[PDB]
Amino acid sequence: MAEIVLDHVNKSYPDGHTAVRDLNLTIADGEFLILVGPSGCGKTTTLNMIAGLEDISSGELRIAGERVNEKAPKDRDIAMVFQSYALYPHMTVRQNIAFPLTLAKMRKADIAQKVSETAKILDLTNLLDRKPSQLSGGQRQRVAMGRAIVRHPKAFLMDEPLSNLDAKLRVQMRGEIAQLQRRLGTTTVYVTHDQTEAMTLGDRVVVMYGGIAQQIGTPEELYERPANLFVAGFIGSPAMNFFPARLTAIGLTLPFGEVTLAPEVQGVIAAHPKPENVIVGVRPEHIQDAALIDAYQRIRALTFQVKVNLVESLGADKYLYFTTESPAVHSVQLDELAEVEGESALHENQFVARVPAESKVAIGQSVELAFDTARLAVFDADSGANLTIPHRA
Amino acid sequence: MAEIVLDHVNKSYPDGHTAVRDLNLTIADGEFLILVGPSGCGKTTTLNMIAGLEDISSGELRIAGERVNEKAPKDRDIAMVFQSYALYPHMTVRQNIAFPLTLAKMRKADIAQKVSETAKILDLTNLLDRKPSQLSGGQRQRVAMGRAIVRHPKAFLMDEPLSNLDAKLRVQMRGEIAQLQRRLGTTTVYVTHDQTEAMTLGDRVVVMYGGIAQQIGTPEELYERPANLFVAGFIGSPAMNFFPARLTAIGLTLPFGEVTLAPEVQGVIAAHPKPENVIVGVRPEHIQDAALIDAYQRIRALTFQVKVNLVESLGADKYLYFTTESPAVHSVQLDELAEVEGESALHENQFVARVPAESKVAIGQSVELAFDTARLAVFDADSGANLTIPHRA
Amino acid sequence: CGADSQGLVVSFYTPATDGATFTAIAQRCNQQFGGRFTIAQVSLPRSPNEQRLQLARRLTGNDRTLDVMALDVVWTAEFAEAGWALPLSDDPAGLAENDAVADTLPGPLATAGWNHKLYAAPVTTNTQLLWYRPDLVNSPPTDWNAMIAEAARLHAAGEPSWIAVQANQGEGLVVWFNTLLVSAGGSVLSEDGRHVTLTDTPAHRAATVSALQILKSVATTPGADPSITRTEEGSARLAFEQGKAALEVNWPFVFASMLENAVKGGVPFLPLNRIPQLAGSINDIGTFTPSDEQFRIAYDASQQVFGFAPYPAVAPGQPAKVTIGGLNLAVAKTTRHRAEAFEAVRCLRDQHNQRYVSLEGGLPAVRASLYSDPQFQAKYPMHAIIRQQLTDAAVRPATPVYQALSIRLAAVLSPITEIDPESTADELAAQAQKAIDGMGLLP
Amino acid sequence: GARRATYWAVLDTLVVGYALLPVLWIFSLSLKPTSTVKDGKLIPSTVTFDNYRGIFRGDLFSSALINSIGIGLITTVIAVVLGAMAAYAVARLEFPGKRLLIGAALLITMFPSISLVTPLFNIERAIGLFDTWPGLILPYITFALPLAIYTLSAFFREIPWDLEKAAKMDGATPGQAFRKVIVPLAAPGLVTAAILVFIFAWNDLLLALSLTATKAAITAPVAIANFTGSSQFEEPTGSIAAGAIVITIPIIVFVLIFQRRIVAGLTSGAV
Amino acid sequence: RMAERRLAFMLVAPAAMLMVAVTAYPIGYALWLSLQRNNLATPNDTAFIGLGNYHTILIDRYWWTALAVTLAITAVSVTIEFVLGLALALVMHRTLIGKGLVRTAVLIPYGIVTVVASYSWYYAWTPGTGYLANLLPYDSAPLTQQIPSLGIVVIAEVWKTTPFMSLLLLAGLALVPEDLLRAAQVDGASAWRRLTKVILPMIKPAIVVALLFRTLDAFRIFDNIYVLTGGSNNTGSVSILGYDNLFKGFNVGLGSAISVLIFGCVAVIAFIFIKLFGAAAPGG
Ligand SMILES: OC[C@H]1O[C@H](O[C@H]2O[C@H](CO)[C@@H](O)[C@H](O)[C@H]2O)[C@H](O)[C@@H](O)[C@@H]1O
Repeated sequence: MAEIVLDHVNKSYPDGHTAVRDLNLTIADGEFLILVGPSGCGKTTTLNMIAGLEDISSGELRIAGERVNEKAPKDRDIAMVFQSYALYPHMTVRQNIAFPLTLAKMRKADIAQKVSETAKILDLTNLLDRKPSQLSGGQRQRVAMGRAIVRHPKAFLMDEPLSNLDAKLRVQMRGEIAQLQRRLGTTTVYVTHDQTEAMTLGDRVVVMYGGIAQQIGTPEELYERPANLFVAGFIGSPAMNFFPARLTAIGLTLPFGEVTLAPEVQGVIAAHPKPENVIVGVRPEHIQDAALIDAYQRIRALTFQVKVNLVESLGADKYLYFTTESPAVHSVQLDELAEVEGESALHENQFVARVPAESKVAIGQSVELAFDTARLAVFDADSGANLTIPHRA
Repeated sequence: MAEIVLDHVNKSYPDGHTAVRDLNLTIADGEFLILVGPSGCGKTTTLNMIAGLEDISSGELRIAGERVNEKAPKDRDIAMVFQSYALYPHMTVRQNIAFPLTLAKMRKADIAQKVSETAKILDLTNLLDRKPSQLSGGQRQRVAMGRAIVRHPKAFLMDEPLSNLDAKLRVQMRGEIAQLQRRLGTTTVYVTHDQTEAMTLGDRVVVMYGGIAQQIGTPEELYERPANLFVAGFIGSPAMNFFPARLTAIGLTLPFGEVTLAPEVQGVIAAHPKPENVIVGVRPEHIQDAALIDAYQRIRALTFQVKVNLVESLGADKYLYFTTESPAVHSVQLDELAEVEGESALHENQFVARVPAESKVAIGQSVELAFDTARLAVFDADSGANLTIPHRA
Repeated sequence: CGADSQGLVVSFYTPATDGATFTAIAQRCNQQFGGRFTIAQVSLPRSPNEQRLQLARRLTGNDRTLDVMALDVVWTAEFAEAGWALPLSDDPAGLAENDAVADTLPGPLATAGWNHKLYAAPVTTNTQLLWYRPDLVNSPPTDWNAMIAEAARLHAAGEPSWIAVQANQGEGLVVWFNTLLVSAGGSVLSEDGRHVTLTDTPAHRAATVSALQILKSVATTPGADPSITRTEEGSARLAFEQGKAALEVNWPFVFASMLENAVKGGVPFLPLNRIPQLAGSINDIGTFTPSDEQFRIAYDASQQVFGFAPYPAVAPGQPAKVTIGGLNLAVAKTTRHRAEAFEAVRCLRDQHNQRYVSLEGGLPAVRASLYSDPQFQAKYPMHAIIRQQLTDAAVRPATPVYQALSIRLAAVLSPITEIDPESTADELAAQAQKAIDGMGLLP
Repeated sequence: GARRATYWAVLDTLVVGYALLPVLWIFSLSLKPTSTVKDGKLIPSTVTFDNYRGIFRGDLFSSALINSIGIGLITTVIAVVLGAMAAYAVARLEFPGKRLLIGAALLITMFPSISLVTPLFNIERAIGLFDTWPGLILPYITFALPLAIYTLSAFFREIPWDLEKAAKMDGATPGQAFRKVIVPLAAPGLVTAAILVFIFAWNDLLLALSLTATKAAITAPVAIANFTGSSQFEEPTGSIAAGAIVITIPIIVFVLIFQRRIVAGLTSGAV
Repeated sequence: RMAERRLAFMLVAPAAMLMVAVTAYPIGYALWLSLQRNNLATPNDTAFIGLGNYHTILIDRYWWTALAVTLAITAVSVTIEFVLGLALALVMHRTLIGKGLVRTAVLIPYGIVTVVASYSWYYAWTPGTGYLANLLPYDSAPLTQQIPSLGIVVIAEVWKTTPFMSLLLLAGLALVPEDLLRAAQVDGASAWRRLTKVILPMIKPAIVVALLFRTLDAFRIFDNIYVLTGGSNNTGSVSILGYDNLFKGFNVGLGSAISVLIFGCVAVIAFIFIKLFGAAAPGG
């Protein structure tokens, strides 16, 4: 309902673990802003600092200028959904929903009226009199959301409420959450770990890492312009194919020929501090078989030949890992992004290409492909930011 | 490693409940056969029967040609991996995986050596001394793999090993699983439920339903030619879009006209006794936006318009949810599956169009549908089987 | 080690109130035996009403280790009928039935024979005296009303004004009530226990009412002991020796306690520690044991902050009739060494161990000869008063059901402060009748 | 950091005081010299170990601590042995009457011990085991064995039984499984039930007081209940206090040693 | 199926056999003795009476006084023990600086001998030497009056048997996931409505089981009464009654009827707690 102001709020421990360092951001009214980031990068820390369940190290959080650093969570008029469903087994679902209304000392008749309304919004009419044991995981999640909505708080604080269910239920309830929020038009601070969730719903996405919000922008904006290399490797599914090269006055020295760049992008990459090596990134949907594309694309595309070692029918498209002539990418910040999964660089020199399943090139058969050159993701040697964007101020 | 030939295995539960019905299948060697299906469809049931944990009333099964309807699990020399990870907390990692070798009365020296080797296969030599509690869940799965590999059995039973892991973890680990099985050429049974793992690792994917093996074979055969509505729905991301229609001998009477297809399909339909109602199916990947693709292929296609309700931005592709003025998809085989979804009748016949990013269809606007004429299949709502494929007795 | 085999060990069971003296007695007796056997003392609880409980539990449980028991002076008429405490008549040596009556006093001996047959040998006797602080009071009361008058007088002057009597719900209260009742010309039961003679005769009713009125007038008076209804022998003796009281009624064993506890420190109004002539005059185990003149020193010193006098009467005309008490030695029926036990009994009570217990444990001996010795008369100054009080003492009913009657009495007199004479006197009769008939269930 | 720290400090020092005051009190009594023992000074003055000296001089407490310890061990051994063979059968099998059995094992634990002393006395006086170790071990199982059954049945239900099928699937000999995989999964439960039953053995006074006579079978709570002081004429308060301290320190240090197991056992599984 | 059947019928065979032989046999023996004029002093002459041993008890007075004292002690002590044990389990569960220390402190009274504690409380209320007695108005001596002595007994009982109940309650408490407490706090739990609205109705089975233990254990109170007062002055529980009428009156014929009546009444208590309030075993 009301914008949420941040005044250099940080989370640091006297035991040494600093969770947040002086973040400042205002959550617009009604926007479906979503927090995304790796595990323990400060997401839950920020969320519980908002909810007052976590003590703020320093800084000031304001709900449109209201002193809430010392405010009790019961006196902030907020609501939230816990991924553990935070359900009371002893009381029925009707009593579950009515509980915060009961605490509100409202009229029991209008309390039951509001419960009936919000349940019919969620179609839980025959479940309100049941026990959580008598319900399904989706039903329990719906119960949690209904318990969170009836309060009409200043803001919603959701915490991956669909993380622990089936994928189809996940996506359909995700659409339903989008619909419910937009109909209700209230501020919601959604916290999660997957990027696709935000990409399908977020009116704006904020990537979090170790107390640093690397970027504040819209899902399409994060998709088109990775503000750095960490967001490039983290946002997108799968990540864009990474290629190493060194600086060139007309482009980059690609392992498959010389890549030329436009004058404007050449100027902007020159405007950045000159790196010794450049990190090139291209998304698998860009790299396509040249045997099916027109020559009008190839005037700017650098065509080359490549053999494949991984073949599969992945439906309409084929994510095709190929034995390519491209060495491993090296950068001072790429190391901290490498050990995330464990089998890192074992399939290096073999990158993936999202191509339609119509082609029948199998393993051993070298197929000549081509992709646009301007679709590269450029990164500095020390900053790793997208050098197609000038260094801000 | 050794062939596994099933022959009409049958049950007698104390309750009389029917969990199996005349299973016959040769689980070939070197292949990665996958049993996939919903709860209670028999995957775990037949897997225990493979392990001999559940006893038959009648039927036959042979590994290496010899009858195993009575052979003990301690005797058949088969390695099974448990979703509970079945870890002994009192044994260290190397001891935990050496346990079956010590049980098999082998040599301390070669037991320890083979343990070291099988750990190198899973890179567990780094933590061979730890206890199962003080290592992560993926590492517990790795220790399950360690117990699996060592004994070199005649077959593998990797029951839902990826149930508790995460998406990226599970995809990379199932790639590892497939390549390791190929490295060992071991006959496996990957009893799972998710369709991704099912179709990306299966050489002969076997689907189940209430004790009936609907369609048995390569993922591609089921994927293009679903035997009936159960596989058509349970397989697909999303499932094949079902359109009810009225019977026609020169085509099919859709709620929006007649679809002009080749007549031999109508002859195949007429080869059977005439059904009363029929449903038409086309996967979302076949439907495109005619505002982007001309009517070239649509010269034979039955074109009409649908009201879009939701739109999804994916990046490389675009998804739109759209409901038309067509009757609700009602089928006898779909009505048996009605107890699964939970959010029913809100978006019946609301389908999705797998269209690339360049399609910029607006929300709410009624737009025509572009799709190949032959990419739709004919299956009657009465028998549920795909009439595109003839009824073979 | 590993197997410590030895001769017979006759087990001797004496109350804990006088354990350390009978232990030294057993030590002296284990010399006149050589290697035939030894005696081992074992302690019973300090209260009379539970000493019987322990003894009866051991006797009925066939505890084959119980050899010799020192039982109270009111239990013979019960242990004899109940089969326990086998009679003197069947000592396989044939010596106890005449060793018991050799030199015993005529009073205590009458408490052993039940139906003219002896079942125990008297080892000691008792009778209460009046102990006072002669520096505070002068000319001790010699009457209960005078006792209370002196108590009030001392309380008005802000002095120790407790009377320090035994008033718990035990047997020490029934003893006191019996003393008062009989000294007022009454009696609980008839001469033979057959029907309660408490409140049938108007004279008897007047006597019991006067006794109850004295009991109530004490314990409800200015400056009385607050916890008066929880006091017994040890508590009264200690509360006197601390300096909280200036008068007390207690058995003669309090004199040795006075002297010993004063020499060992303790008593503040009698230091007796700054006298180097008393150095080393405490045995290595605790007992006093003066040499021959350390006693004279420590006694002439105490003779001016301590003193005694005969029991206070009820009416100023007639003297008191103090209730007799003591211990008898008997041989349990659950004994296999039924000869060594009868030997150790007669070896425990002789003209040296009696002298020892009376001169270093306060317990009045029972050998009538000792009270005519000059030296014994010089180390036991209350001998004359004890002899006098033992002449006209007032024995207890001595019926098989006695200890079931004393429980009812103590129960209905349990809170002394909550007494009113006229109803409590008429209420005692019903309880005595029930105890005679053995009806109801005791508290 | 600022509020909560001092809040919990001053809140949980109250419970320390609560728990330690009735013990520090008697311990201070036990050190006061026999003269000043009658003043209400909570903190003593010129303490003397004379009371403990008089307690050690003697043999009454050794020959009772030994009896208590021995009877405790001999009771808990057979209690755990006969109770594990039931708890395992009650947590894994489904015989007809299970709920009745567990209800009985729950109720009889807190049996009214007065309903036993009459027939038990009337029996043991007539069979021969009146004052003996078995004469005490036999009634004590009425409280030991139900407690052992209850505790071990609570603990066994927390065993990952699926490991049985696991071992059946990678090994052989269900007996070898029962021997090698669940036995290490069931040793700590026995080690903890033993401590619980042993501790529970000490808190009995009625039976040990009404069925024991002499030094051969008197336990510790009976030994201290009948104590009256070292000497016969000195004030007995300090001596009784010292005797109590000496007779109670062993089980106290035992409980302090095994605190973790104890709190993990009583709170079944939790903490 | 028959296998596990005949396995249970042989594993719970020695346990049940020993339990029967050592519990149900003395109870039947007591019931058969409860019909005779069996006296310890006169063993050879015992006559079958009938019901002449329950008449003389139900019609007596010391029986009802002891029963009433036992019921009052039980009710009051159990209520106070429940309150203190809950307030203590909370501290033992949500403390922050030192938890091992508070756990040790709580266990100290739990493992102590139940008689040395009674000696401590006995010497604390003794005038002159008792630091508690020196606080009351002079010349109080509360160990002589009936009701103050009962109060002292209740205080000792509470102090001794709180830790056991607090641990029993912390058992059912540690299964309350903290996320529920956080959700309540967010929704507006006053930190009291929290307790009375989610925590208590969630740990009801553990509460009822702890109540059953404490009731059946305080109904057999013998030790604190035996040490502090000894049962004199009408402050004697129903156990003191039997222990006196068996060893001081030697009457087995009714010292056993007392035991039978005590068994019947604790069975009534158990029936109440079991039928009503549930009080099921933790195994479910
Ligand atoms: O003189 C010390 C003895 O005093 C008590 O015994 C006397 O008091 C009893 C009732 O108070 C009488 O029954 C008994 O006859 C008296 O001797 C005490 O019970 C004894 O243990 C002491 O030795």
